[PDB]
Amino acid sequence: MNMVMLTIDGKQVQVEKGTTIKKAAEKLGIEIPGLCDDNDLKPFGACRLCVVEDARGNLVASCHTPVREGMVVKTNSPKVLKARRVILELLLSSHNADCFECDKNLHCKLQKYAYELNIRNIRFKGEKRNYEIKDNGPIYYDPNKCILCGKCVRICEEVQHICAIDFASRGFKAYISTPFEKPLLESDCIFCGQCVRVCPTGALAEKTDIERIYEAISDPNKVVVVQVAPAVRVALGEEFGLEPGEIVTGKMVAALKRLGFDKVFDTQFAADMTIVEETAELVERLEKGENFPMFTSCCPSWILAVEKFYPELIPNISTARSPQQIFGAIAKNYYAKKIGVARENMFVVSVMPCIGKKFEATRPEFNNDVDAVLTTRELARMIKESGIDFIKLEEENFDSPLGESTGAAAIFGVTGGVMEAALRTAYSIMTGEELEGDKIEFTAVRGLEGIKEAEVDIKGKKVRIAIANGIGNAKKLIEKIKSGETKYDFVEVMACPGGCMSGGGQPYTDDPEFRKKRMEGIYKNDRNLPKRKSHENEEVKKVYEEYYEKPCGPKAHEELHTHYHSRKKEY
Amino acid sequence: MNMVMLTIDGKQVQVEKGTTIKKAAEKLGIEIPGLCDDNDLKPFGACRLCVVEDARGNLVASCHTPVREGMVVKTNSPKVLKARRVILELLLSSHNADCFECDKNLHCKLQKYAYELNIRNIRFKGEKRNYEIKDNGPIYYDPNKCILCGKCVRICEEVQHICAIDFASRGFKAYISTPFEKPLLESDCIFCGQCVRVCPTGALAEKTDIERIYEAISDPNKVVVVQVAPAVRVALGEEFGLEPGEIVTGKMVAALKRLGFDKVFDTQFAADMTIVEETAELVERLEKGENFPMFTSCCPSWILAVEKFYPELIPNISTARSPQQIFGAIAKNYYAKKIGVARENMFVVSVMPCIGKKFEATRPEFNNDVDAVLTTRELARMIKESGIDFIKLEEENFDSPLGESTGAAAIFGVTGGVMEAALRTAYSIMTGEELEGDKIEFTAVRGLEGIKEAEVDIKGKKVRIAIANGIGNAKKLIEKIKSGETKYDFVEVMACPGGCMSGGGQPYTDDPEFRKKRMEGIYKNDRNLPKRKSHENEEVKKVYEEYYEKPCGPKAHEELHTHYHSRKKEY
Ligand code: HC1
Ligand code: HC1
Ligand code: SF4
Ligand code: SF4
Ligand code: SF4
Ligand code: SF4
Ligand code: SF4
Ligand code: SF4
Ligand code: SF4
Ligand code: SF4
Ligand code: FES
Ligand code: FES
Repeated sequence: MNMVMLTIDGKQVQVEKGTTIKKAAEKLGIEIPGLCDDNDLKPFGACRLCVVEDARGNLVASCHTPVREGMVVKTNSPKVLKARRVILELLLSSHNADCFECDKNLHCKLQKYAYELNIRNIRFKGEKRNYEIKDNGPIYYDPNKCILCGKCVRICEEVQHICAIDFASRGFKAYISTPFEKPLLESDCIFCGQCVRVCPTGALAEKTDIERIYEAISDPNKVVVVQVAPAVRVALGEEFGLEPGEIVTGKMVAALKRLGFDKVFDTQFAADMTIVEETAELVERLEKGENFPMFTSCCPSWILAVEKFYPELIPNISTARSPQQIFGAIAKNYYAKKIGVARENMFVVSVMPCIGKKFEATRPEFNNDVDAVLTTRELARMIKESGIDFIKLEEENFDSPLGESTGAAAIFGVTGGVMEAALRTAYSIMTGEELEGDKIEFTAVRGLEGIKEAEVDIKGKKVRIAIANGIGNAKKLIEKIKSGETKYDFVEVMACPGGCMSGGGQPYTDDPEFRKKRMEGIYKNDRNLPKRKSHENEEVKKVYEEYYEKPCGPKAHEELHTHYHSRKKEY
Repeated sequence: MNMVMLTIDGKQVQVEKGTTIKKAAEKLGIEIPGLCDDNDLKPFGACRLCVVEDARGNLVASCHTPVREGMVVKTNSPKVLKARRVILELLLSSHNADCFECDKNLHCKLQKYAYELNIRNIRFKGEKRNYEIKDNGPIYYDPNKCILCGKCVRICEEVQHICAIDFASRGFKAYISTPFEKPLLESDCIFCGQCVRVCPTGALAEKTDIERIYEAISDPNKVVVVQVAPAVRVALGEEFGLEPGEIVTGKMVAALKRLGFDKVFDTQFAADMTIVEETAELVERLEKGENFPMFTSCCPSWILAVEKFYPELIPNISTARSPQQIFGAIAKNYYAKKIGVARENMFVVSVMPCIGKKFEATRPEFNNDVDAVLTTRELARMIKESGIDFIKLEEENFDSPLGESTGAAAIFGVTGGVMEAALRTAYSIMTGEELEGDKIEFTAVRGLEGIKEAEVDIKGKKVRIAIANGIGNAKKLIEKIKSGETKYDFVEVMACPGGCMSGGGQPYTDDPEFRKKRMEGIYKNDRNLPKRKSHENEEVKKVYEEYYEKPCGPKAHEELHTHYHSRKKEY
C-alpha cells in the first residue's frame, strides 16, 4: 500500500500504485464514458471513447493507463468532447436503426451515450452494414447492430474457458462468428448465456415465446399453470425502480394472478422433492461405495459440458431430473388426474432466470413436459404491457396443494445452497436426530470463492466435499481429481460464476456490487421461513404416500430419472 | 354526491356519477395507455389507443365514456392487446426514425409505448411522411415526427385563447400549420411555450445554443459569467431522479463551477433592483394619480400580447426592464469597469425556464446585453455530458459581489410573488415602519385561482390590486377593466398558468400534482432565508451609492428603462 500524487481537474487525489486513471478519477465523482471495458475483463482499448488530455497535450486512453507521480489530467476540455462526438458520429453513421423494433430499447448503452453526448445531426452518410440473420436456437444474433467491442469473445475465452466464438474477416467487414457460420448447437457452445449478459447493444438477444402463451390463454379448452424460480423473487423488483435483493414474492404472485394464469405454484416444492431423491441416492451410493465422486445434475449447461468435453464422467452423474422437469411431470401426471383434466389440455409455463432451460425444455427425452419457458425480463415486459402497477400491489399467497415450501429450498439461487440443503437432509438421514440452533448453517461452504472445500464430520464419519462455481473452476477441479491428488464423495458444479443469481435471464444492472446484494437478499429470505429442512415438508409426504410410495421406486425411477448420452462429434 | 357501482376486471368499484372509465379504473392501480389526452384538456378521441371491451363484445374508448350502473369492463383481453399492437404498428409504419438524432430521445412517449406493448417487426412497409423543416425562431418544428394528436392546437385554443395554429389539409397529408406557412414571428404567436410543453413526440422542440457557449469558453481572451433563475433550483433535481420541489441550489452552483464558468451569480439581485425601481415608480404614479392602472413588464410574452392585440395599454405599462436584462446591463456596464475588462471581451449566459426569454434576448433595443440563453433541460444535458454526478456533490455558495440575495426575490417563480414583494417594499416606503411577525405574508394573494383580487389597507389608504395568471384570465380582466365596472391601481399578468414554474423550459413530468409540489418548495425556500425584504439588501445600496446615486435617476433612466412599440400589422 504505497500512495501516489496526481492532479485531476485541479483536485489532489490519493491512490495506490497501479490504479488506472479511470479508477482514480472515480473517487472524485467523475464518470468517464466507455463501451469496451467491464468489471470482469481486462482493458481492451477498442472504443477509444475514454480519452483524456494530459499536460503535454495528447489524447490518452484512461482505461489502461497506469498512474504516475506529478501527473496533470484534464477530462472535460473541448478537444476531448469534440473527439468523442466525432467517434460516436462515426459509429452511428453505419448503424441499422430500428430502435422501434429493438429488444434492447430503453436499455441500450449506445442510445444513452448518443443522448448524453449531444448528437443531433450526422454528417457522414453512406455505406452501412448489411448481413443475414439466422436462428441460433435460444440466442438471437443480429450482426447489423454490432459495434465490435469484443466483450462476448473476451468473456467466453478469459472467464468461461470454452472459446466457442472469435473474430472473423478484417477491416470494415469484420464480424463475430463460429467456424464456418455453423449453428451454435453443434459448435462448442454450452448455452450458459454470459455473452448475452454483457453485450452493450441489441446484437445479442433472446428468443421470445410470449405469443404462444397468449394464444394458449385465449384458448377456452386449456388450463394454464405457472411455476416461479427461487431467484426471480429477488431481482424482479429491480425492473420497477427498487434496489437489488428486495423481496417481491407477494407482489409478483398478485401480478401473475392478474395476468390471467389460472394456478400459480413455485418450484421449491420440486426442489425439496429433488433434495429427497438426491439424498437417498447419495446415501445408497455411500453404502455401496462405487462410482465416486458423484456430481449434481441441476445445471443444464454443466450437463452439456459433460456430454461434449468430458464424456467419461457420465456414469458418475446423478440421474435425478432438474426441479423444472420434475414439477412438469408432477403437474401433468398427478395433478391433472386429481383435478380431472386430460393430459393434452394442460399448459405449463415456467419463469426462469436461465438460458439453458430454454434449450433443456425441448429435449426429446422429456416427452414435452414443459410447453414454454420465460425469463425475468420477459415477465417484467408482460407486467408493464398489461398495465399493472407494481409498487402499490397487495400481497397474496401461492395456490394449493403444490405451493407450500420450506427454507432449505429457498437457497438454490446462490452457490453452495444445494450442498447445504443436501447436508442438512443427509445428517438427519444418517444419524436420526435433527440439527438445532446455529448448527443448521454450514458457514464453511458460503462465499464467492473459486473452489470451496470442506470436511463435515457426521458422528465420526468424515466426507470429502467440494463446490466449484464456474466452468473454468470446474475444469480445474476435474484436472485435480483425475490426476489422483485426492478423492471426494460429492461435488457441485454451476456454470455461472456466483450461482443462478448471475444468470443470463436476469435484469441488467450497473452497480458493481449486485452479487453481494442478491446473496444477502437470498440469505435473508431463507432466514425468515418457519421450516428449514426438506423432510419437514408436508405435501411431499402426501405425494409419496399416494402415488410413488417410496423414493427411488419403480414408478419414481420411471418418471423422476433420466439418462445421458455422449455428444462428442469426433472429427 | 351520488355513487355508481360497476365491475372492472372482476373488482367492484364505487365512483361518482360522470367519471369516465379511465378515471374509475385508475383507483384500482390500472394504467390504460393513451396519447391524445391530457389533464388540462377535454377528451378528443384521436389515438384510439385506450379501447376496452365491454360485456357486449365491442371496443369502446375509455377516455370519453361515462360510467353506468351494472357495467362489465375487460381491460387486458387478447383482442384489445392485438388492436393496440396493430394501431401502433400503423403509426410506426410512417415515422422518420432518427432516434439517435432526436432531441426527445429517452423522453418520448411513442418510444416508451413501442417498447412496452412489445413491437419487434413491422409488417407494413411503404410510403412515409416527407416534409421540409423551416426555422420558426426559438421553436423547432419537424412535421415528419407528428402523430396528429391535436394537443398543441387544443392547448392554444381552449386554454390560452390565442388560436395561432390549426389543422391544414386532410387525410394522410394532414399537418399543423400557420396561415400560409408563415413564420411564427409575424403570426399571432406570443412565444409562451405551452405547446412545446405538452407535445408527446419530438416534433416540437426548442433551439439550442450550446455550441456557441462551448466555442466562447475555449476562447482564451474572454470571461464568461452565468446567472440562474429563481425557479431553476426547485425543478433541476427532477432530471436526476429526485422529487419535485427539492432544493438543489448548492449542488447546481458546484456543478456550474465544475462546468468551466468563471463566475456564477444569481438573478435575485436584479430582482431586488427591479423591485426597488418598480416600487418607486408606483409610489410616484400614485402621488401623481395618472395613467391607471399600472401593469408589470417582467413577462416577455405579456409584452408581446400587449404589442400585438392591445396596443392602447402601452402608456400604462411599467418601463422597468426585466431582471435578466437589468443583470446583463449591470454586468457589462459596472462589473467590467471594476474588474478591468473591455465590454467586447465579456460573455453573459443565462439559465431560464422560459421560451420567451430566447426571443427577448435578441431584441434590437437591448444592444445585445445577453449573449446566450439556456434552459433547465439544456443545463441538465450539459451536466450529464460532462460526467458530474449530481447526488454526491458538495454544497457551495455564489460568487461576489453580486451573489447575495434576500427572501423577497425568491418567490418570483410562482404566481403572486411579485405583488407580495412589491407590497412588502411599498408598505415600508409609504409608512416608514417595518412589518414584523406573520404580517409579512399576504395570504389573500396566494393560491392557484384564475383571477385573484385583494384589498390591502396601508395606514388608512386602500389600494386595489389584481393578479391574473394566464392569457385567458388576462383578457377577461382587460374586458372587465375597459368597461368601467371597477378601477384598480396595480395589476400583475403572467402568460403561463401557475407562474414561471410551469414554463416551457422546465423538465417533463408525469405526476398530476407538480404545481402544488413546486409551489410548496418555492415557499419553503423563501421561508428559510435571513432577510425577507428588498430594501434590506446590502449590495443594492452600494450600487446606488457608487454608480446611479438615486432610483429613477438620469443614468438609471438611461440604462434601466425601455420603451415599447406597436406590432399590430394591419391587414
Ligand atoms: O432446475 C432447476 Fe434450479 O441448483 C437449478 O439449478 S435453482 Fe431454479 O433459483 C429454476 O427454475 C434457477 O435459476 S429451480 C434452476 O435453474
Ligand atoms: O426576467 C425575469 Fe423573471 O416575475 C420573470 O418573470 S422570475 Fe425568472 O423564476 C428568470 O430568469 C423566471 O422564470 S427572473 C423570469 O422569467
Ligand atoms: S453462451 Fe456461453 S459458451 Fe456459448 S458463446 Fe456465450 S459465453 Fe460462450
Ligand atoms: S456481439 Fe455484443 S458483446 Fe460481442 S462484440 Fe458484438 S457488441 Fe460486443
Ligand atoms: S442496439 Fe441500441 S442504438 Fe442500435 S437499434 Fe438497438 S437500441 Fe437502438
Ligand atoms: S448456474 Fe443456474 S443460471 Fe447458470 S446455467 Fe446453470 S442453471 Fe442456468
Ligand atoms: S407558443 Fe403559445 S401562442 Fe404560440 S403556438 Fe404555442 S401555445 Fe400558441
Ligand atoms: S405538433 Fe405535437 S402536440 Fe401538435 S399535433 Fe403534432 S404531436 Fe400533437
Ligand atoms: S419522436 Fe420519439 S419515436 Fe420519433 S424519432 Fe423522436 S424519440 Fe424516436
Ligand atoms: S410566466 Fe414566466 S415562464 Fe411563462 S412566459 Fe412569462 S416569463 Fe416565461
Ligand atoms: S473503455 Fe477505454 S478504450 Fe474502451
Ligand atoms: S386517450 Fe382515449 S382516444 Fe386517445
